[PDB]
Amino acid sequence: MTITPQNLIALLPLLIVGLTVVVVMLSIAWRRNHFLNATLSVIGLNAALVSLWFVGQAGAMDVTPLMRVDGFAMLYTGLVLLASLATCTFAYPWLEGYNDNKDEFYLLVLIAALGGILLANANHLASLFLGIELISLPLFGLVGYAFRQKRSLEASIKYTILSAAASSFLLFGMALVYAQSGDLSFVALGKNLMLNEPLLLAGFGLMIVGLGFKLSLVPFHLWTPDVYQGAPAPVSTFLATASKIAIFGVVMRLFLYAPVGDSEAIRVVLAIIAFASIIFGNLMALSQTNIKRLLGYSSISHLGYLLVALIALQTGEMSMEAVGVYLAGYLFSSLGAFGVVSLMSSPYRGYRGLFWHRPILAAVMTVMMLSLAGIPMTLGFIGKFYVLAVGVQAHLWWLVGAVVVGSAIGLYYYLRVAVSLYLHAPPSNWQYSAGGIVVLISALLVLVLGVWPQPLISIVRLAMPLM
Amino acid sequence: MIPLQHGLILAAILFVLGLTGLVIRRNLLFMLIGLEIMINASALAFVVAGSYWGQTDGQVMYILAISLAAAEASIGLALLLQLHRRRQNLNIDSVSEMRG
Amino acid sequence: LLKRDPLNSMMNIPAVLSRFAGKGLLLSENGYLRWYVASMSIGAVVVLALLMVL
Amino acid sequence: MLLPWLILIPFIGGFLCWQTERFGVKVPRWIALITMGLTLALSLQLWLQGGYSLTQSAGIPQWQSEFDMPWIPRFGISIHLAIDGLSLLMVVLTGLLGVLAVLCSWKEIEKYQGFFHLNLMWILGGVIGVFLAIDMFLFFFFWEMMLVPMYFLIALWGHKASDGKTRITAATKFFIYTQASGLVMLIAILALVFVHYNATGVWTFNYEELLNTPMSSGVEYLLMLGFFIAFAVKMPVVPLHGWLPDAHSQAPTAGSVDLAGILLKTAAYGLLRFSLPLFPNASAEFAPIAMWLGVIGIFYGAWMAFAQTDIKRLIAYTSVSHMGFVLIAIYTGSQLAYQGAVIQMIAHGLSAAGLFILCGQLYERIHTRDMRMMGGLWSKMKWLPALSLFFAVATLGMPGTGNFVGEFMILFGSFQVVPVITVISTFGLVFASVYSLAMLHRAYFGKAKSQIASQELPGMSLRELFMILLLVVLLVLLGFYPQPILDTSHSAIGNIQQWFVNSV
Ligand SMILES: CCCCCCCCCCCCCCCCCC(=O)OC[C@H](COP(=O)(O)OCCN)OC(=O)CCCCCCCCCCCCCCCCC
Repeated sequence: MTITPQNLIALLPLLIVGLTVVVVMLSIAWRRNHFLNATLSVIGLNAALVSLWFVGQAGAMDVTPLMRVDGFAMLYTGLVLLASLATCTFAYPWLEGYNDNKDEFYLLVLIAALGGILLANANHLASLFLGIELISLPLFGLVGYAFRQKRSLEASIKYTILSAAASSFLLFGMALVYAQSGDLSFVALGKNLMLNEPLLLAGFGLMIVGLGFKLSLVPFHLWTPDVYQGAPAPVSTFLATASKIAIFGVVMRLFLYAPVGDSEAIRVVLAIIAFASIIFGNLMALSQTNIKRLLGYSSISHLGYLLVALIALQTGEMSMEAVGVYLAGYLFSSLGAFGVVSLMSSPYRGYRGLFWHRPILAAVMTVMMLSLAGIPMTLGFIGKFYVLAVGVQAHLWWLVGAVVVGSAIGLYYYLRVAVSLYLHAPPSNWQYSAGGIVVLISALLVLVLGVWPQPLISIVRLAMPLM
Repeated sequence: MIPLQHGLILAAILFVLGLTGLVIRRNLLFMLIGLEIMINASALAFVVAGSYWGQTDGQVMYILAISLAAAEASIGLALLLQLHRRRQNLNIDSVSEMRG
Repeated sequence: LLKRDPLNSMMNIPAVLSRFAGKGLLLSENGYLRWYVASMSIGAVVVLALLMVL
Repeated sequence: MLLPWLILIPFIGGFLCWQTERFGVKVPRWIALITMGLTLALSLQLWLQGGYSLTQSAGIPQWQSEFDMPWIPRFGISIHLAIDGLSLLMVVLTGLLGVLAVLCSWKEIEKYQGFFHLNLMWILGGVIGVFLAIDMFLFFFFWEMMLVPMYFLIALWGHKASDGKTRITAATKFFIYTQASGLVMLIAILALVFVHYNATGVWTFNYEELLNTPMSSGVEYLLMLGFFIAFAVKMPVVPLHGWLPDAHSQAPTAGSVDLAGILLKTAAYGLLRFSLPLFPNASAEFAPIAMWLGVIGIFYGAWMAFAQTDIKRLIAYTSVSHMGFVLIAIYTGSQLAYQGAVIQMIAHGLSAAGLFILCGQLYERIHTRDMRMMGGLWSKMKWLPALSLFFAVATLGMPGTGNFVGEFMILFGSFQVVPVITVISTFGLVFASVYSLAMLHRAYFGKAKSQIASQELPGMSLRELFMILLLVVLLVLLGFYPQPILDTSHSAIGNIQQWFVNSV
């Protein structure tokens, strides 16, 4: 099998992001200009976003032994491209205060977006591993971007060591799986099988360890508040949105296309991990005074909810659209919240009563805090409703009980932050205005698709892969 | 003629020895050395898996594994040089100011 | 005897349980990297054992 | 077709109060009065146009006016509104109490009154939508979207004498209780929808389609249990009642949030509309547990209300006891008990509205709410002690007020069904008289126990006196002539009772 021009037509976002990586590299090497390389990165990401239309006009095809492109890959590519664009938009006013070079940030963001796109298009074990590492390594760079600051260096060292250990775990499980089956494709895991054999189960368990590190799942979740607090706020935005979206998309692709998802033991241990993730992530954010650690535990809880939606994929046919809707709502809410945090942290030097000096940012922050709690008139409620419907349909009662309990605890701390925005405390540049517009459209999209969610349902259901 | 189980057991032994050196050692350089040991052990398991089935996929996965190993070693070495420059010691347990 | 609203405290018991459990779980986030790697290894052993027993 | 507008014009009015706030501080109160007057006018127009007095019972469903619009066609979800006699009565009561809540906060010249009024009519539109909507997802959406402005009003605009931490704690307790109960109600709704899909094969969230759903015993019991847990937190039913006195005490000192927010009990309407017809057999099996919970609620609320040193907390526990009476009324399967329940909810809303307004004005006069710091206040004000005496007389079940009519028809139907629960509830009425006398004697009679009660206090103005006298006249007319109210709700109550007792 060889590469046809239609394959490169379907390969448009990957080629565009690689080309703009090379172009940003050459422009940085020509002259250190922050605005020019920032505009080049935004132009390349938007070019990939509008080349998604030509990818959709092409069709669904298995472009490589590695890649497969369909509506699934299109939707997750669009999500990670939106996350990368918002990361650049929030990063530029933060980078205006950086005394050191400000040009490698957009290069690393573009390379991580390339890794996310390759994770969205992955249909092979090698593609899955390469996409995980291509997400992780620019995140090593971006988390420790302000290495003069102590906490950024702490988070960089912790993330690098822990993610190298998780990559080693995942690669060893991959090697055990390949020793069992003999093919690394996503559709030939256990085709020779008596679906339960200890070597394949152990390999899938080690890949579960690696992916659960990458998805902040209990008990591989201890890095999340530390890395989220230490990293810069646009880096926290990217790590909360794009990494989670891409890794969970490739996790669902692996657990849908493989026959190993029908095994009861993996479903049982995933239910245990989802229960522990929801309860632990919600309970750990009760007494959190810092917004970044609170949002890290929030990410743990929301990935637990996504796990609950993923467990019932083999029984019901509506789990995938539930995960898509929840991930769209979670992306928008995390973008709004971390964008308010980034705009309050910009420019880089080195939230109580926010309404009395910055009222629009307080409005966006309290809307996103309502959205993350699963409260109606917001998109997070639509996602939680989808997760609960999927759990009820396949009769997972422990999981939906955990969802209700965790939603109550999240209600407590999210609404505490929301009222603290309106208590009594004791910029001037169009890039900051662009960030404010981005978080405002995020809040407006959350409210509108909470009131009227049906167009998002139509777009998500039209993103239908090969059943 | 050579059992696959013995090669996988060898790779598992090297992996758990690398993790032992990762956990019990406090200097950051030995954590990076242990990380190199685990990534070489996973690559070794991939080569045994590819040699059992007679395919080049294990060797290609080994190539990707050691490309990742080299890139992560360079990144961790730069981060360790930063830690030694701004702290003047390689104690990894003093990196604990972020808690709770 | 009832002016303290005993049923209100009976239903406020799980709030106290949630607070105690959250404060207990927050002690695991001590900020040490070697503990994080050890906890990852512990979780790997736990999930592998749960996969072997079923 | 007027029902979408009946829900919408509070929301448009609240948006106009927010927008026209820049025109002046004294502008949004007038806008709120105009839009609640219009909402009450359309509710009265539906009352005069529906012809509820000469309506028979054609079986469930039987709606006087309905509206359909597709909302989420993937799940078969529609903005589906329907009005009959019971829904119309609660909508008219909602408009009346919203007008009273807007009039009760007329003396605020604060800087941010526009958002206060916006949240107030958001609450009012949410509770109107709860009464009107029969689609399960839309009913749940109104049920939980009226919750956020309640939280924000209690937390930010609440009792100024208390600290911010106490108001935040009370608001968060109320929100956690009500939204967790909403979530388990959503679990019950989703499981009912999936059972209906497995039986038939069509995505229906409609109330009329879910009635013809075959369920085994045990599953229907759990769905009924989730519905009852939601309607037991929102009633309140003990021990799921701790949010109510905390939310009432840390409510805004004007008293508008109590009238608009909590004094219309959507839980008993939800039991009559949804818990009883959708789960007849499960509710018939649950009737002893619910009725004994009502008994415990009546006596527990009386024992609290005697032992509170705070008057607002006392009235909250009066609400607990009266809704325990209503809970006993719901699970009897009797025409007379259901009609008495409807009369009791309306009369309790009016009487507790009068009590809360008079308590708020008393706090405005004397700057304290502790009942140990006041006494002998009959000779200190002009109108307030006599009107509070009338409303405390009304709340103990006195003839000439609608509370006696509602409670006695409840007890007549209950004694037709179960005698022991009836006699224990009548002794609960004795306890109710006991706490009403205790509140009256510790509030307005005796000698002055402090210096603020030892001086002559200013009298009430014309607007508050007019609204209190309107409440007094309405309670007297309900007590002496409840026949139009009984004839208005005779068809829907008959349909619900026939569906409840004909399927068992
Ligand atoms: C009929 C029973 C069976 C069915 C139940 C269905 C569920 C709905 C009905 C029950 C709801 C119970 C809610 C209980 C908590 C209410 C809120 C509360 O009490 O908050 C207190 C406190 C916040 O107040 P504050 O003083 O500011 O905080 C302390 C400072 N650190 O709060 C905190 O500090 C932390 C609050 C965390 C969130 C609340 C706790 C939720 C735990 C899960 C409960 C699920 C239901 C369990 C079964 C019922 C109870 C036995």
